[PDB]
Amino acid sequence: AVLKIISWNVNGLRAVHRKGFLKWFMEEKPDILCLQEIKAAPEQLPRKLRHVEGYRSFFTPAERKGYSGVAMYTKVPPSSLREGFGVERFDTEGRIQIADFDDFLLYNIYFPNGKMSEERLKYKLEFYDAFLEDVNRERDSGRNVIICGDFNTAHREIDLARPKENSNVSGFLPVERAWIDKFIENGYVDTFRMFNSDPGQYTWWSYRTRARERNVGWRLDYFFVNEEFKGKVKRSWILSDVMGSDHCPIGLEIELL
Amino acid sequence: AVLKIISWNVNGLRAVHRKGFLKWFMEEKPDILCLQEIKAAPEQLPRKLRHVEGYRSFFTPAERKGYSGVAMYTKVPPSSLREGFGVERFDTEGRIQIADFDDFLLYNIYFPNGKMSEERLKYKLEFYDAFLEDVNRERDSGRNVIICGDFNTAHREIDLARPKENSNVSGFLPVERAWIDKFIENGYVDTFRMFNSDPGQYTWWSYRTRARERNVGWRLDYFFVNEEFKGKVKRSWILSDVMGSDHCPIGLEIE
DNA sequence: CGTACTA
DNA sequence: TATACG
Ligand SMILES: [Mg+2]
Ligand SMILES: [Mg+2]
Repeated sequence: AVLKIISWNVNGLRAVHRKGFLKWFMEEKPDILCLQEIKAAPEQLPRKLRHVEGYRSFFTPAERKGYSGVAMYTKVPPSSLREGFGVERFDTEGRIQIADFDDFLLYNIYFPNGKMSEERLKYKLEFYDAFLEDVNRERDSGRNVIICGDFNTAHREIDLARPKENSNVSGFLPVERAWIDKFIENGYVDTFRMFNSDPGQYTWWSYRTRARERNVGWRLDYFFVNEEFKGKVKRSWILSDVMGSDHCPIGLEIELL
Repeated sequence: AVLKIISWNVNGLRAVHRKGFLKWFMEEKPDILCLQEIKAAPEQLPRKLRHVEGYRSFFTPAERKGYSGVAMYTKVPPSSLREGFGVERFDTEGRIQIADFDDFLLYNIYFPNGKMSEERLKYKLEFYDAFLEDVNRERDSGRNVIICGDFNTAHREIDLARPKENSNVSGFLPVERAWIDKFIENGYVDTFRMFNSDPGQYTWWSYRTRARERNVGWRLDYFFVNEEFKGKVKRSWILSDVMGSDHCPIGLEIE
């Protein structure tokens, strides 16, 4: 078994759908598709999206309508699916999908964006904390984990185009980058950096300035594995030619069974 | 005393502010201003709006941020300010302001818009019902009432430009007009219709089609009084030259 | 069409 | 620059 996972902040599932999302979905082989920021409730979605031939679909919308929300399409059915950490305020924004595939638990997370206010930045860092405890608790019991999605933070100065300009901007705060440091220090690997040391490798670009054309950008989307499972990751790349969102999709291949 | 009350769906207080709301407010000099669809929380408003020289301000925002909300500016201070009917689902949308001025209670209400879904249309009609019980309970027990704001419904075919086309559109449903009938039947007067019998008199126009230029429009904003208090209403007109919103302001003068 | 929220 | 509800 050589399995394939794609992660992508679509910035509106209905939006990408109108830009031919389904056609690209067939174009690819993905054994599991993780989507962040779908901005919809299942009922609001066209039937052709709700049900894709060969896939079982799961949707976790935010309580607040048309905001946040994550989704998962899968070819192999999961054992179970958890939708929160067990903390009321964190579970209701539709940012969490934890899917048991026996071999590994798959974390599909849309991490909070801090840019908006200092009030919301607090939420982000406490989300991070809630996240670590959760992933650790499961890794502690011996389970392998794959963590994907939009972390809303570039880690190192190489992970974005304008590091010096943005050191005061949320998404590159010292307190934010310090957490990813801590996160990796807890026994988790940035799967992308295992195979690629080059700068200029980004996953998000600003719409406001037509940034993507320059390739001025940020790496905000990551695949992480616990180091114990590190041996089984064959590929970790950035599908940076796929359009339709301010993010591009990212891919992981695992060698299994 | 001759007392002047203006009611207006501003369609975003911040928005009209940027179109010079305060300058009109200054020039018109009303004794009480009632505003609907403020679309803001007090914290989000510029300080120059939050407080105005000579006026005491009250804000009732919806729980849901940047949606609905009503506001009141007043030169006379009230004995009380109730913000709901006592029904959880109706009180959490910032649609209700009831202000005691001794002589009369002032109702500043932003009635729900039904156009969006049948699910929300249910809410509207149940809002109406909650509203009647409330206004009746107060008047039955000897208080005079002034009810102003956006009712989101034209009453009669004269109250809008395209009645036949819109008989299926929410805002002119029979279920809705039947309620205003019931409402008036309960001893309340459409103060505007006391002084003006003419058609073409409207308060809302659609943005989508540049309708206001034609004067294709609907009368959705009303001043109502209980008939016992009817004698004290001197004027009830439509300030239809004041721009900045899809609604225009309406005015009442009392004694 | 236009106001607002959030990214 | 790019979902909601009037
Ligand atoms: Mg986004
Ligand atoms: Mg409006």
